[PDB]
Amino acid sequence: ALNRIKGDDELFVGGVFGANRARLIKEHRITHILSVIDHTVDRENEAFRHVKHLSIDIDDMEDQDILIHLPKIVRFIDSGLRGIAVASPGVVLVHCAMGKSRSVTAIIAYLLWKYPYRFGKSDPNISAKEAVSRALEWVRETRPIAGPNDGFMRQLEMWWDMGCPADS
Repeated sequence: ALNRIKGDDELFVGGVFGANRARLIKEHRITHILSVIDHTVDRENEAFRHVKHLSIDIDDMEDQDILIHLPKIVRFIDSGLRGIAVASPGVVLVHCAMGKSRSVTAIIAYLLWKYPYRFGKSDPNISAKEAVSRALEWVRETRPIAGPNDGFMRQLEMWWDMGCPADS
């Protein structure tokens, strides 16, 4: 499945077999796909012909640098949701292979950047580890297999402690 993240955003997460299923793209009216994995959409299929696509080539390994990508990732998700000429808010799918580690890390980076007070921005003994954990448990409410690898978890803590700097 492609699961919808809890909250007010039309934001979805899943793995590669779901992200390739035209039927699911159409069911959820997905307009934007962020592949946190090397990926090419099938533009010969009407369901994908006009989707806005970004692919980042990264593996699901603890030594992979995903922090470097998080500003671009967050800007892609936010601009696809807000639709920025009249704005046309979109529906964003973030996927990887399993919908477990790479894509979930990207979603958590966006959630920490957009909703810092939800994840503790000032209980003053809020640690980065606790903020990231709360965002992971938020994702797990609709994507229970979610679980970034240990290196991605560390980098999400770096992201939080850097103040989630998504500006270009």
